[PDB]
Amino acid sequence: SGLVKMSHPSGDVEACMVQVTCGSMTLNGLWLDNTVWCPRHVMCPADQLSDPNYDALLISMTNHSFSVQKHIGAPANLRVVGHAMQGTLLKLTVDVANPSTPAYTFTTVKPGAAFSVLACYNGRPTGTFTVVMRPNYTIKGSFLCGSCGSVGYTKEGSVINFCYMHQMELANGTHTGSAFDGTMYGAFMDKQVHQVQLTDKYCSVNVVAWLYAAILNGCAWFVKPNRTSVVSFNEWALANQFTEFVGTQSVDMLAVKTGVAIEQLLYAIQQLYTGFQGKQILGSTMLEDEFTPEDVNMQIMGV
Amino acid sequence: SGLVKMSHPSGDVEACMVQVTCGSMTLNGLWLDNTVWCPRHVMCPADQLSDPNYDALLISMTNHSFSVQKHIGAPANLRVVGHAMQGTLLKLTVDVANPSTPAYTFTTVKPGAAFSVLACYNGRPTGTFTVVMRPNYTIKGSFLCGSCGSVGYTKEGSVINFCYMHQMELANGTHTGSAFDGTMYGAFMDKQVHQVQLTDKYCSVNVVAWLYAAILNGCAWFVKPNRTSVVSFNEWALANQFTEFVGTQSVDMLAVKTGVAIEQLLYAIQQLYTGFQGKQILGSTMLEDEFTPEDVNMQIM
Ligand SMILES: *[C@H](O)[C@H](C[C@@H]1CCNC1=O)NC(=O)[C@H](CC(C)C)NC(=O)OCc1ccccc1
Ligand SMILES: *[C@H](O)[C@H](C[C@@H]1CCNC1=O)NC(=O)[C@H](CC(C)C)NC(=O)OCc1ccccc1
Repeated sequence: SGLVKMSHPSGDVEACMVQVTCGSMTLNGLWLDNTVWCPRHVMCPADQLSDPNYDALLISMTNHSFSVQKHIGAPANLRVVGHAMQGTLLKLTVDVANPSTPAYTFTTVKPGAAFSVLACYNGRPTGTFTVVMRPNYTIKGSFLCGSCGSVGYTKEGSVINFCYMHQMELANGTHTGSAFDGTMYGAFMDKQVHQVQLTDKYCSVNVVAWLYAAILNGCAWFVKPNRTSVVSFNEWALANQFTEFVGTQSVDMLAVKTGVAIEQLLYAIQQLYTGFQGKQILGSTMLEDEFTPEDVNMQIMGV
Repeated sequence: SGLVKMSHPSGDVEACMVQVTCGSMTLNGLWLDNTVWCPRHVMCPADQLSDPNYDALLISMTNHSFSVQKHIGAPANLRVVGHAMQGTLLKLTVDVANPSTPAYTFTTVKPGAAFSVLACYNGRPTGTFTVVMRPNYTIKGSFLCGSCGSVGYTKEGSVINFCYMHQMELANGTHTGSAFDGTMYGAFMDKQVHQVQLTDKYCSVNVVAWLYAAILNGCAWFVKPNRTSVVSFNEWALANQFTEFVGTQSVDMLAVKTGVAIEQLLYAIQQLYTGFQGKQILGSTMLEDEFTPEDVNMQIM
């Protein structure tokens, strides 16, 4: 198929990762300009994680409660000169600006969108992978104890858009974190209690992109002349655990390159949801929603 | 499952990528110490990729025929002061040693084993992904025009083991390349003609690891008391498009943590191959061979 889970090269972000230690708890931080970001439950005692009072924990801290260390590249112990709490994140101001700060922005990812993750333990990057923000605001990641503060991002040009800081593993095997405005994705809360999670959905726009990728690879058995309008598909999706389809220029590019209209694939999805009739698509017998229209454009067509 | 396709952080390898131009052909090179490695077909004009005489092309090159440029980090134009051909690769000697040269070795990767790929264009890293070397010595990569010289590697502690330099896409969707001794993986030639692709097979050790990943996540409906010896399974495997199983300490670790014997999962594979009978394993109805015993051990400790 030529489609793989492709992450951004992680070098620019590796040079920003630090270890943050507060008392007995230790995890990862992101060092940008004079600021280090990390999850606020690094303040919390390991025997108080269900019902922490983060406001009281904050009050009890000083600048000297925080130990910030960079082990990668040029090592350094960074002097914390200020501390603040924003939602589920701390902002630690340090006396040294990171000389390796890339051009960056902060942004929020939406369901169906993909981003790269740099998994870190004790301030050391250990691996990278890409995930899709699920419609229930979890990601299907690979995170163990000590991974919090691991960072997710996309890149536009030379600009890194940080969009995720890892916080938590849910009862199923999935994961969630905060955007860098400090709000948790999907109104989970960063406390060690059992929380209900929304039910997931198929990302319709991503299924469509994937079927275009099959067509680009010559696999078009599911294509028929029949069509389903976007309006009627979206009414259909609400009754069948799919997100509503919202067209983008990226999808339009796939339609023009293949001669297959979006509505034909929308009709195809309604049929394929009932069953693949034995046959498979790109080696799969189920619908796949982990590739975006941008991924198909980049990887198959170099756009 | 806690299972994703995870590649190594790429920073160390990003600092070693360069762009190598010869004539009107451009692609990527790997700059280690004073050597720049790149695919020899940089010397070949595009109209002649079908049957290149690399002996003659190399003869007609001079040091000045090659331009090597570093775009990432501190940009630099390196003087080529020697050029040599080793199998399907060129080894260019440049006047200055890469000051970012990591600790490294060269190895060859075996079928079933996973490695990370740094995909590059014009010497600029653009993506990273992980692959398993298939039994027919292809990889299911994502490569376009201009990606040759992209590099595959594993990392042991602080040592990078370079094992793959990208060369070509085959008629099906797959890709192959060279080891750093210059030999192509699996009987291919760096000539643009259609060539015989051998048949792929399932990587049984990887199916075994995946079944252990399932057990670890409480999905053990397929486990029975029945056993198939490694010997009997391997005779069966040659008949059914499976690699022969060879145990390792990594698989043994999974057998011990779960208490389920390798020979139980081999019996399971034989039944599962005929069909899952509407059942599911970690969200699939076909066997999965893309995750190694090592992946399962590390990601699901
Ligand atoms: C935060 O560093 C970290 C993330 C977890 C660790 C296990 N896998 C992860 O992704 N650990 C936490 O314990 C997190 C912090 C709460 C105060 C929000 N809590 C959590 O993930 O609870 C679920 C859980 C913990 C340990 C194992 C399995 C699930
Ligand atoms: C080197 O840049 C290139 C990588 C190919 C380009 C398309 N996708 C790839 O992975 N390798 C070649 O172009 C290779 C050169 C031979 C002398 C080894 N030829 C090749 O791969 O032909 C197949 C092909 C070419 C162009 C598009 C699709 C398939």
